[PDB]
Amino acid sequence: GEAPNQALLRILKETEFKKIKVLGSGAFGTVYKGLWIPEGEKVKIPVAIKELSPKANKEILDEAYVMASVDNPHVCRLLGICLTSTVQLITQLMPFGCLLDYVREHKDNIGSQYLLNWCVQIAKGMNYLEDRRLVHRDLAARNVLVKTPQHVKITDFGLAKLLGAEEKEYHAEGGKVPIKWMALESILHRIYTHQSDVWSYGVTVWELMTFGSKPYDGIPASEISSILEKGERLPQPPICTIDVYMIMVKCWMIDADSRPKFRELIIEFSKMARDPQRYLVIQGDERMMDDVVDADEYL
Ligand SMILES: Cc1cc2cc(n1)-c1cnn(C)c1OCCC[C@@H](C)CN1/C(=N/C2=O)Nc2ccc(CN3CCN(C)CC3)cc21
Ligand SMILES: [Cl-]
Repeated sequence: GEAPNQALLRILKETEFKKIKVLGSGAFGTVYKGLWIPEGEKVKIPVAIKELSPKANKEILDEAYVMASVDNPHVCRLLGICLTSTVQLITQLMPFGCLLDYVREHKDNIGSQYLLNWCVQIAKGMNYLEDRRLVHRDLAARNVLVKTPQHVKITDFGLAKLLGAEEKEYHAEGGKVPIKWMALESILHRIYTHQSDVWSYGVTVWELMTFGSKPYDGIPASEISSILEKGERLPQPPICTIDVYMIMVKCWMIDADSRPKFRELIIEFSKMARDPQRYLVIQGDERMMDDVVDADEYL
């Protein structure tokens, strides 16, 4: 049926690391900044170190499995794991943080060119996950990280599921789920596909085009299903021409097969990125150590 996953899982010694400071803490757990210094290789690699009990070790290992199986410039790659008391996920340090916080903080300095390139890059990442038969199930602006303002990558595979065999849906059970980003069929029937990731892509783009507004702000999660059933959608962001908003609305069709595919999202946003100010109208757009090696260059 499917192909052998010959990915390599790299077990990193704790002595090869230097935790430097806490970057973030919350529901996921704790993320740290640090430096990885492999073996006697004269190299220092900036890394993010993530900790989430046997349940915690199981779930972080499921995440390590997925991240070790992806290799794409717009997906965060696993560097390895450290087998301490609690299992640590070691990944590439993304120095500018999550894109949600980035657009909120740099609102008045984000031009149409960046907004549309980010849409292209996120869609490339998602189309790659689709190539690997991976449904993310948690695409959102908080889960896109900023390597540089010109280069973003999808992260957080804690909900990601590998469609096997010839299966097309992933039928989930209970568990906390981000209601305001999920397709209507996911809310109602807990069915997840690449096309339900497309819906979340549309909410993510809306997050970017509003400079980090909260979807359905004020509405609790339990009415989302009924609001969506009435035909109500997120509103048109002020900077968005009808060309861009129409793309988002198509991501929110009831019929999942009517939504655009990620490879078509790449094409459309890529055409719009060639003439950004024809598609987004933003005020003032036109005026907007020695041995360190980035993980993307340590192969
Ligand atoms: C490959 C990779 C890299 C990284 C994380 C993950 N994966 C990952 C995977 N699953 N999950 C849940 C993950 O964590 C995401 C949640 C926290 C994150 C924003 C922290 N964070 C960070 N994360 C990673 O590098 N880099 C950061 C650089 C700077 C700052 C300072 N703030 C910036 C914005 N404002 C608020 C000022 C303060 C915070 C940073
Ligand atoms: Cl939510």
